[PDB]
Amino acid sequence: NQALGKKAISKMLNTCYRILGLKPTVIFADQIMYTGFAYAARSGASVGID
Amino acid sequence: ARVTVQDAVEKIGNRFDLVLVAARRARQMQVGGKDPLVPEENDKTTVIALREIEEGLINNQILDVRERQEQQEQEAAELQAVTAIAE
Repeated sequence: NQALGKKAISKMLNTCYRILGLKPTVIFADQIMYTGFAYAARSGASVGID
Repeated sequence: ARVTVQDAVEKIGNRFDLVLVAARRARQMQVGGKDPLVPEENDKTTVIALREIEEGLINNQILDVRERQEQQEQEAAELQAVTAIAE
């Protein structure tokens, strides 16, 4: 429910590992990567001189 | 299928004994020693060994018990065989 920058993501992974365990966390990391790529693309975030 | 050994380690609580045990069982199943205890699923011998370990069907104790049983059947057959070759 936050704005979920880099640090927040890493601590979310760490909390998942401390609460659930190895396998759920590995599946979690894969899902995070997939969905982050997907919405980075959807965004079309670019960089212009303006 | 296999992606992690976390539960296998949970059984044999070392991750260093686990390798030695799984290698023992897998060399068994690979050279003409034995046949899997979990239904093989087109898995290679090492992954089958791990899948067996997970179910609590293989550990060091199990393997030693099985080995001594094998040696004793070996003794029985071999004594009978020498006796037969006598007469």
